[PDB]
Amino acid sequence: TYKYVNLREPSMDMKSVTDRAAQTLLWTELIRGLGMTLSYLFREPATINYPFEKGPLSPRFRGEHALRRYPSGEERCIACKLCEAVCPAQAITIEAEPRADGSRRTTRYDIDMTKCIYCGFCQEACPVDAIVEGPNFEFSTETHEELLYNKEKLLNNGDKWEAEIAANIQADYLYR
Amino acid sequence: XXXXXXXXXXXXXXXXXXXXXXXXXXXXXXXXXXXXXXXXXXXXXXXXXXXXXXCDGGGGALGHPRVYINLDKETKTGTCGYCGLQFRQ
Amino acid sequence: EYVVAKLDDLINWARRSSLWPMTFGLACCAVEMMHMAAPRYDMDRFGVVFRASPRQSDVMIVAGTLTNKMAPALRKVYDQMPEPRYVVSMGSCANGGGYYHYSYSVVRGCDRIVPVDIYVPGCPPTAEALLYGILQLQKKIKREKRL
Amino acid sequence: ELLQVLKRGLQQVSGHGGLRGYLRVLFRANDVRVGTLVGEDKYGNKYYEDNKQFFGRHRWVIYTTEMNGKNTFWDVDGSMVPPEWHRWLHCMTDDPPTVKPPTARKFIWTNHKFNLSGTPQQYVPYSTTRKKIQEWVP
Amino acid sequence: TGLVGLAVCETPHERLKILYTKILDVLGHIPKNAAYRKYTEQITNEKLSMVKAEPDVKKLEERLQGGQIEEVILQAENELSLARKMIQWKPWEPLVEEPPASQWKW
Amino acid sequence: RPTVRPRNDVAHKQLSAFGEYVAEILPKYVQQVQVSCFNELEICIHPDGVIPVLTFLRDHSNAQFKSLADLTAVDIPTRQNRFEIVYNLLSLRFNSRIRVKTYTDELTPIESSVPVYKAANWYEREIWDMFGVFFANHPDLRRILTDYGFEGHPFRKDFPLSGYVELRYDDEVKRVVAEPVELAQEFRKFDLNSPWEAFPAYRQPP
Amino acid sequence: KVDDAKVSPPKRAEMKTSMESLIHHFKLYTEGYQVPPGATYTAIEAPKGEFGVY
Amino acid sequence: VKPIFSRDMNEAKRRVRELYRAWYREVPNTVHLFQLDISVKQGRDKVREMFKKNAHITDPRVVDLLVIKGKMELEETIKVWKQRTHVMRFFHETEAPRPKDFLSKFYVGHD
Ligand SMILES: NC(=O)c1ccc[n+]([C@@H]2O[C@H](COP(=O)([O-])OP(=O)(O)OC[C@H]3O[C@@H](n4cnc5c(N)ncnc54)[C@H](OP(=O)(O)O)[C@@H]3O)[C@@H](O)[C@H]2O)c1
Ligand code: SF4
Ligand code: SF4
Ligand code: SF4
Ligand SMILES: [Zn+2]
Repeated sequence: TYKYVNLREPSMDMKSVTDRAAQTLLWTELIRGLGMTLSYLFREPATINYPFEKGPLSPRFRGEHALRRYPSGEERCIACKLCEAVCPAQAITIEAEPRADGSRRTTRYDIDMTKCIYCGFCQEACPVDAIVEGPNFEFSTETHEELLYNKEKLLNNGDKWEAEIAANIQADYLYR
Repeated sequence: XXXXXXXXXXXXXXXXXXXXXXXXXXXXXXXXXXXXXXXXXXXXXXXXXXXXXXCDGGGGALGHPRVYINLDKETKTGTCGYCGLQFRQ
Repeated sequence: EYVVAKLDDLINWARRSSLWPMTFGLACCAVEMMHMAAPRYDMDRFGVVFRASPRQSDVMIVAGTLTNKMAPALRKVYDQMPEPRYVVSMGSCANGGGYYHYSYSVVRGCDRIVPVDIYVPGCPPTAEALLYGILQLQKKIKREKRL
Repeated sequence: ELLQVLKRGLQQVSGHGGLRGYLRVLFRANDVRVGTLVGEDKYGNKYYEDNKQFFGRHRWVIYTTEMNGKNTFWDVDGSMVPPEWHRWLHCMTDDPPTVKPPTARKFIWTNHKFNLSGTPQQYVPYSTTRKKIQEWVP
Repeated sequence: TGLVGLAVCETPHERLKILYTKILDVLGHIPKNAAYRKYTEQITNEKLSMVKAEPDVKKLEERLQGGQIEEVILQAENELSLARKMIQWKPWEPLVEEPPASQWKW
Repeated sequence: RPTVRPRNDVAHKQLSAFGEYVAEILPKYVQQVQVSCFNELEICIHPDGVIPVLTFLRDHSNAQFKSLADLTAVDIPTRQNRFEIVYNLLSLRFNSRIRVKTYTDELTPIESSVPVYKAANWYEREIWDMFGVFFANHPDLRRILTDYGFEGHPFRKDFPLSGYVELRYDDEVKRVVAEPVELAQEFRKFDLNSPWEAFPAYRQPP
Repeated sequence: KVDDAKVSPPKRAEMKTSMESLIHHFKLYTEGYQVPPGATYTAIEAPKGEFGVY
Repeated sequence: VKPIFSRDMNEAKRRVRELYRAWYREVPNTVHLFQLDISVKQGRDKVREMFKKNAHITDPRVVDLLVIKGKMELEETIKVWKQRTHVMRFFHETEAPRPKDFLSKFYVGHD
């Protein structure tokens, strides 16, 4: 398409030479460059202090994993190994056994945070919508053991975020 | 229900004479609230009019694929694959 | 008796005030670590100073992926650090190999090279979540040297 | 023009508290600002909004004094504030106690919990399988 | 006027004519039965006729180049090196090398 | 078709002319097999002469390629001859992409592309690193992506993904970072391969 | 997405009701794509240079 | 012939001899310039045990590739390259190390 970066001799004779020499003799353009930051100082900065103010987000955002449940009790996860095979990090492990009598829903359910690159693939591959990614930021531990999620339990403890998840999924069915 | 000290959740054993469990001593171990699936049986069974009924959690919004359940035998009510909800007649 | 307990908190307040981290550009995480400088989410002169330097810095952030080539390289940096040193493993690669892991070259855990005090789980570790890592570090410093 | 800038600062200090109230928003809080407040949350959380200021900003909000058992006012992280993070805090437009109500299911926890941290009563890993059984008896 | 590349745009005509006449003789030293000589010669003769007909016109440079004479001169400069390497290492004239093992499908 | 087809074949017959033109020279030394599919051309080359093929396409009156830019290699243990070094070439004046392949097992040395192409030497180091193919008359053959204390070649399908030397402890020795420890976490081997043939015409008779 | 459900997974409202959609959802996940065999080279302009995927 | 490699049968043996001298002169030099580590005498014993595992010689093709590799992993010291007593260390420091016996290995129970 061509645009050209080269100026091809801005100075020609007398008048065009002197002003190109004036900027190199003293400064001028450095004083003009000084004025750029000068007005930039006066205008209000966009700063957010975290313990009081919070930054912008979205209805669909992936953070720490938490598995959802039905409104009338019952664990929504059905045990498929579907999310296990899609997982590109292989962070999720699943071994399933029959629950007492009749029902067949999970036994071993570990999601590694040492692994997991956060895709929302396990959210997408799930037909029952068990793992739904909630707006999470707060996670800090002393050990790997405290960081990697155990057999559901702490994932089921996502009830504190499941109220937000139920609100966020209402913006998810028939996507946006 | 709890055995000795640690409480069992979703069918889990604590320790055989305290050998495996040692990490959960200073820090308190996690436990899921009402993980015995008591809320599954707590829900009342709905009466059916047709021979086969379709199940749904709450339309397309809540994650539930549609499964038809047959009702032919009088003894033992039929339940869907996803829910613990039972149907009669 | 009362002066002994209160003076210990004053030394801990000095690290609660300011923490100088190491600028390791060894990751995609490092671009999110550059978002700590980006005005919208700032710990800059709230505690964090981007001057870094291998010797003067108190904190070192291990940003993301580490290979077996960088395993002896990052270890000698840790030895140059002063005695009050805190290591943040920001990113899933730093926690135990987010991706790769089972790969030949990538070192698993980072704790096999350098011990970690604060873990940040996020791949693209959002600057909102990154703000916790420094705030938790300041909160974790409670009591040092009783006798 | 010059007189209106100085008068605006005086109205902010007089509005929120006074002599002791303004010091709480200066020493404990990073930035002092006055506006409309909802004032309906679990524990001692206020959560204010409606202020213009800048794009992607929803007022001071303010951290709670003694949320569950921390008993701290000088230092507090984002462990506080009940289910409202996806509401008026960042994502949604409608306020949690004003327009959009939280759904009840009797499965969610009634009392909000703080971060696990290095303190006791924290996160832990656990075994799941009953393993291969082996027994010998006389 | 100067070209964008490092090669200096020098006003030189018939420079293209010398190099294109030189390469024709090199091709007629060792290969004769080979198709390499039989196909390359008719392209070069077609290009030489355009230079003789058009006197220093930009349209002559636009034919099969369109990046001035400086780019066309580079095409002639490496042509003598390519012809000498083809004459030294026998490949076009002789074909007797062994065939590959029977596998191709993935 | 509206959404099912990507592009209709129109330049396929035009690109097939190249499949004849280079083959009209007809060397057993060079040509062998010419494959053309999906607006692209593929040529495989006899091991004895690779440099004379690369001097061709460079300059040339009919087609001007010049850039012998990107350089790959294929590891496959099905054939009697193992490795397949694949050259990806691009033209700026002509605007076309042609491929140069090697068929030899190349555990025994192969001729280098350094005198023809300047950036080729950096890619040649990678092939010696990952695959273990030595280039004859090469200037500066140095390890890049491999470790300084690494055994074997990291890509070959003969050995596992984890390797032999991978885990690096610190523990007991004050300064020396460990190497001999070999254990890693279990990579779950997926056996997911669908029954029934995927596509017709691709089926080969036994 | 591509309307042909041998490449891209179908809609969430679609898969819950109709049959073929969920079976294709079950097989586009876990199992891959079932790709046609062949070697292909593509390069799309990166602001740094190229991504020559082979 | 095919394929060339570098040397033909007998010539390949003398290339190892030239490689042996270059590496024998570097092990006293890589104590003062590098680190003390273990010993100068023990470092020379590490050389002899390395060539014993490589000692087979059936074809010059295998021998020639070992020379190129030998002028790389043992070259990681001559032109001064960073290792910091972690790379180029061949001997196990933390090895158990296991033994091959039907009484020693079977007591620990492996495979
Ligand atoms: N080379 C030698 O000196 C030598 C020669 C022959 C035998 N040994 C044997 O080898 C051992 C060497 O150990 P070491 O001297 O290296 O150990 P050390 O450096 O003294 O470390 C012991 C640690 O344990 C803690 N500790 C011990 N007793 C405590 C108490 N009553 N209350 C609170 N904290 C206590 C101390 O913490 P605080 O500092 O926080 O209290 C200290 O950090 C000795 O036990 C000795 O019998 C040594
Ligand atoms: S999370 Fe979803 S896809 Fe994974 S096992 Fe549970 S129900 Fe199946
Ligand atoms: S977000 Fe991705 S990496 Fe993490 S568990 Fe889900 S599929 Fe696996
Ligand atoms: S955790 Fe994610 S963002 Fe960080 S280095 Fe690893 S892949 Fe990159
Ligand atoms: Zn149901």
